[PDB]
Amino acid sequence: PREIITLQLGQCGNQIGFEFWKQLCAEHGISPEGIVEEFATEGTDRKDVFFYQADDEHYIPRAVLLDLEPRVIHSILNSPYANLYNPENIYLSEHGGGAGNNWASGFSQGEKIHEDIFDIIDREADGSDSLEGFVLCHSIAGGTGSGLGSYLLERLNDRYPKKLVQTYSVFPNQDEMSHVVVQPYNSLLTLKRLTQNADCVVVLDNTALNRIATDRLHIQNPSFSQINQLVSTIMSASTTTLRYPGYMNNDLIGLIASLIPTPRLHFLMTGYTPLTTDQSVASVRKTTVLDVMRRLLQPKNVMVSTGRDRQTNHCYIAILNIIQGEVDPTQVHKSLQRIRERKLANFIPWGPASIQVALSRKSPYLPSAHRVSGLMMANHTNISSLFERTCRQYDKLRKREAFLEQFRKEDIFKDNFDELDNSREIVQQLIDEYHA
Amino acid sequence: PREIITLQLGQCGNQIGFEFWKQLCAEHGISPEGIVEEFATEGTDRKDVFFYQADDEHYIPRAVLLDLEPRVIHSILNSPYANLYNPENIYLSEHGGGAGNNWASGFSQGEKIHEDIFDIIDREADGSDSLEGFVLCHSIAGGTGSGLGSYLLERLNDRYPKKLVQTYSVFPNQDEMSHVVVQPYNSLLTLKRLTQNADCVVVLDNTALNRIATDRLHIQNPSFSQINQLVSTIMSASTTTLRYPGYMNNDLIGLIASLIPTPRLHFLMTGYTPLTTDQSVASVRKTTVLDVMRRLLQPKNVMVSTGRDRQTNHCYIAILNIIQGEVDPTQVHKSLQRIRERKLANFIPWGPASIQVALSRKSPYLPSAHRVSGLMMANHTNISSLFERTCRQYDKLRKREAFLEQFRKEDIFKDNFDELDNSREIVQQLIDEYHA
Amino acid sequence: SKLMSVCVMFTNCLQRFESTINNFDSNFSAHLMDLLDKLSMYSTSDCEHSMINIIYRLDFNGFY
Amino acid sequence: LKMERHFEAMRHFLLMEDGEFAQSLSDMLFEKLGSGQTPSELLNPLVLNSILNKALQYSLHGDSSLASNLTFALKYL
Repeated sequence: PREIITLQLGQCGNQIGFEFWKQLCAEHGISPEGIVEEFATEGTDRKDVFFYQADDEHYIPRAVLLDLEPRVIHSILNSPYANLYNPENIYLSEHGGGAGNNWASGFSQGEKIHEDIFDIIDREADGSDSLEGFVLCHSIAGGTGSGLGSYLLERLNDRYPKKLVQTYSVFPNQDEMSHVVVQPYNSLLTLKRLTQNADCVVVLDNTALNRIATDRLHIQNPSFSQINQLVSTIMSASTTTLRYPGYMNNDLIGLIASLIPTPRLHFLMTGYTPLTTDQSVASVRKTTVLDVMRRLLQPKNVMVSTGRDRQTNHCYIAILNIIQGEVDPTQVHKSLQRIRERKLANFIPWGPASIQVALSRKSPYLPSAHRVSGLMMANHTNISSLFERTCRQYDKLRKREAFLEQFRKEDIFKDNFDELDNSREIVQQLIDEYHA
Repeated sequence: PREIITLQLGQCGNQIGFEFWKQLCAEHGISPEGIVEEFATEGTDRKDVFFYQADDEHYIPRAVLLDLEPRVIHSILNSPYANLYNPENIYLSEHGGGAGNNWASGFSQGEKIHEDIFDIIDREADGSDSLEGFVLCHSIAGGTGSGLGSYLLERLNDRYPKKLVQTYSVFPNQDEMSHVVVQPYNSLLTLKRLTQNADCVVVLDNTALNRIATDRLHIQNPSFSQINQLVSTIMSASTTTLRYPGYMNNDLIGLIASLIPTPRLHFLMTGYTPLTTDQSVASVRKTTVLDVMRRLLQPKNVMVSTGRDRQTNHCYIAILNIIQGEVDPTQVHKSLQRIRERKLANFIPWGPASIQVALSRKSPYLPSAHRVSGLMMANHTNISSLFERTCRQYDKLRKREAFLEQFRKEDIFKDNFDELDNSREIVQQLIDEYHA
Repeated sequence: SKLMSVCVMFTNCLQRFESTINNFDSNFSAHLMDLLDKLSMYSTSDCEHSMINIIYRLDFNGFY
Repeated sequence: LKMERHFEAMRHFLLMEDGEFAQSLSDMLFEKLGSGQTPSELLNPLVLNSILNKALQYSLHGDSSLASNLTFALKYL
């Protein structure tokens, strides 16, 4: 019916998808090894849209996880949520990889394991006779997720041409350049494949993570154990119309169709306010829906590093405001009434704009059926500031003679560096041209 | 809508604005860290006119506080009212300044921190699309509030030309000249900026403070802890038409428009009678409004050091008499009936005068809904006696060779002393010419 | 029926694998004039209570 | 009847003693600026009856229970 195959790949893409499947059992009322609660069918009306359909009421995840590093998968099998995963769909015990840290490693390893990489991931494709598409849950940081992920964006474009492609990709961190220095090279090589060899992306910045991780979360030493908490909730938040029973844009080709203006303009800004557990003691007094979307357009919950004074000459075109759970829908048109009076979104002068609001009932659970949740999927034309940030860090590195002799020994014979530079400037010029 | 940004600045301007925000929570029925009372919306019909508008029913103050001395801000964070203030709007922890005591220090420090001083205070400007104006809650005493405050009166005049400017500035003390001796220099340099680079001021004398501080308050050793009690009440008294729901002159550009005769004549005399707590036991017998404005024009509550025998050749032009709370409005026209019979205000012989009276309901509180309050905003032409007092102390100091070699080493190359002297005499001559 | 015909006109030129784009633009302006005539028909309804207030909020939502 | 609550509601929007509505009327007086230079379409009551309902939420006062008691009729002169 609407079966999606997630493509978890890389050192960071496997960990953000590990707790994504772990989030799904707590809201479906199911255990990874059994069914102890009856809340799975009376409370939740649809479960076989991301999981594989049941053979013994055991909803297998439709997931594949490949990585060159064996460290990310050795921290999985000792956890009690790995018995839900199957040891025959992806790998058996003692799976390995390369050495290995290179963008050209996984780019060259795709055609030497070409027979095996297109054998076991295609067995899940013909399980349903109407496949939705493929989401590449991969990474941009490092050479593991960026090297091999650029290969599958090409060969799955023609072997599966009538399928939706759209990824939840995480952006790397640009604070210092000591541990990694190959960061401007492997990022722009995948970013070219994300626009012409891929339809849509969902950007997730790393410098904007610790802006939120010290905002309300109150940590002193930033660890990697907090990167899975902001990411796994908004992943399950994006499929609330798709997993839980909704009516309009209840498919993944429903939501993405109403937000993309044009190809190579698909970078969607994400926002999510409620992350604090001591808000729970004051939501008993009928906290309404009239105050939760006034702060979405206000740049506080954003996960995109952008300029603060560059929003006057940029214009919103498509903005999504997803409320979940208890909505009190007699005032949801009242919340959309107050949008035109502030004009917090700059509107495009050539065409109409749209503020789309939708709702779906959440899990039968006490932290879910009590507190209001707001998921934002914006589309603003100030996203070229990240593309100006990455390009200015790209041409400055090529004048310092950095990784021009250390990178072209394997499988690179011609200069494909300006092939990425002009196509990035094509994106940056057509964005500003789009508001005439 | 009607959002005003207060510019608290200097050693004395930060302390008089600290209890000004602390006064506002006791009358709005709110706590600086929470909302425990429901009296904030049923009793008070408007709260988002000085505070920032709410995101979690947390009314953030629209305040900025800069000072060279870190002593005034280190006595803030240990008080429980500092959590209402934000540590990202103005400064984070461990903010500092100069050494420092000079008028030329802050006058030269404005263009070296020119990038940062016009960055974070402009973020609160575009929060509302219709900004009211700017009030400079600064000081004249010392070189801290007078040195840097003269710079923002110039660069905010053209960058924000369509905004109201009007300040509640405190005058320094002229009793002896031992601890400070630079008092005639830094005062007249700011007083020139208060007339041509500023529209209106609200004068607050220091020698008239201890006239009232020993009148009914009964202290033996005058401390600085009493200077915030007379000042913070009349600040909140001046916005009772603006904060609480009124009808006429309910804006700050409403009150100041009906009192200023002409530019460079804007020095308003202030009066406020009720400051005694043992009056409360006899206000239960319907103390009326017919006796509270007979003593306003009588020179007893004034905060301006002026001559007692100089009121016969001077004439009132505009006088404001603000009653608050319980008014009994069936006799408020009866109180204005008795004004023409005494003629306690000398009227200008060239044009008409005006005795404007207005009312607004006070806070739902027992010391506020029981005792009558009278706020005076006079405008009398005997205010040149202070300008004759400051000028006679200015030219006498320049003949004693005082601070002519100790003041012109930094950023002063020409004699700008008579540039302040003639413009002060222009004010003093046009005041006496104004009654033809 | 005019709105359904343009999407029938759309889905055949996407079915193929010149002249079709000006046929789309002429049919685009044709239904734009009819929805503006439909926009006046909502506002000339009865000069009455909230059934004109509901359909007004249809009309401003289609405008921005 | 609950008449005293309706009595207070008439005072706030006809007698103008909660002056936030009549201050917002000055902004509606800041939308005319001399007469006549305004459209004569039938959309002229359609967008002008709205902006007075939108002006009450602009001052953040009152529910929609008394807001049904206020209506605006644009006369023609």
